[PDB]
Amino acid sequence: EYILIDANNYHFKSWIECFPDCKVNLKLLLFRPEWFDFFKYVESKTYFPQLESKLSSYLEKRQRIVPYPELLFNTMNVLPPGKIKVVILGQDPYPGSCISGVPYAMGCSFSVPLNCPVPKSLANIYTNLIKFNHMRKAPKHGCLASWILQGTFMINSAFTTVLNESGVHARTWESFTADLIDYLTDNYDDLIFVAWGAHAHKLCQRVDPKKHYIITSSHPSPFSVSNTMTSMSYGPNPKKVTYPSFNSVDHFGKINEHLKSRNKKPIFWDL
Amino acid sequence: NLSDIIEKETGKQLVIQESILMLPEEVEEVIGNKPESDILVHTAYDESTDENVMLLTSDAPEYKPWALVIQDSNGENKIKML
Repeated sequence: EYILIDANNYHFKSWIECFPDCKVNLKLLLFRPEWFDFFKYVESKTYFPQLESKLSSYLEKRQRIVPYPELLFNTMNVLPPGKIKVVILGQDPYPGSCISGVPYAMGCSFSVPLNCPVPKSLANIYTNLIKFNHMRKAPKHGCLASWILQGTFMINSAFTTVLNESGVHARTWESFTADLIDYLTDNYDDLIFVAWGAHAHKLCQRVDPKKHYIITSSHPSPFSVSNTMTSMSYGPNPKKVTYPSFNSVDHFGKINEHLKSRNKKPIFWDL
Repeated sequence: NLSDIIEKETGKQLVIQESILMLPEEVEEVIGNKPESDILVHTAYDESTDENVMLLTSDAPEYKPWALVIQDSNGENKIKML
């Protein structure tokens, strides 16, 4: 309904259509109740009114923000933080769109609605799935709802960008995303975090390696699918460590075997 | 302006599918020359020549261009500095 999206049947309220006044709320956008305890939490914080204020100021300006609100906090609105298994982080949402005007951005990472082009990060992901026997034919689409439902928490480390402009709302959503990740690693237990690229790695330093399992490699962008990534370690005593390349890791074949080794209903990836 | 640099430089009329902000040391291993900032790598695709085009700019809001990488099917990539 909100994740099985078809761009040919894409009829969602705009920001101004969902916020007729420039003042922006976030209580509205969050549906699934299993989040309020975190959400109410971040309202006690101080960056939160300034955050809605920045967003409003963007609509005052008047930006073409994507993703559209009724898909912002999407993965949250369909994954309760309890029936979650894997946390995959995207850096910055898809900035492009289509001649139809539909944004690639469906409020979650690496996923695009149906009948929409498949970017090459996602395609290199499919290449991997095929390489490690997790899929036979790479699908014609990039709707990753069947992954989200099964418990794959795919989000962008910056929930909004302005259409056609890339990496614009970092220092706005940092304070939100950091608290989200801290909430996850602290309150909940035996999650699996996946670090694709340097930025998601930086975000996975905030995680408790005593509790959770962390897969780490380079990013699925064509610039890096074949390149190692040299960064730091996870633990308290860091060493200079080189993590493998996206095409040299069984990213999805480690998730399932860990979840089984913790007696958890695995994740059927193929489509 | 990003869609226009690539046309001026290559004649290819293309749009940015995605982008990632990578770090100087992380670029230096692929380009050979180290940038003086973070590098947004903007990605586009050409199905006419079946090849990945990717522009290396400074981080927002400046977007100052730094390089252009064009990578074929087999994965070797021509590098033009800017």
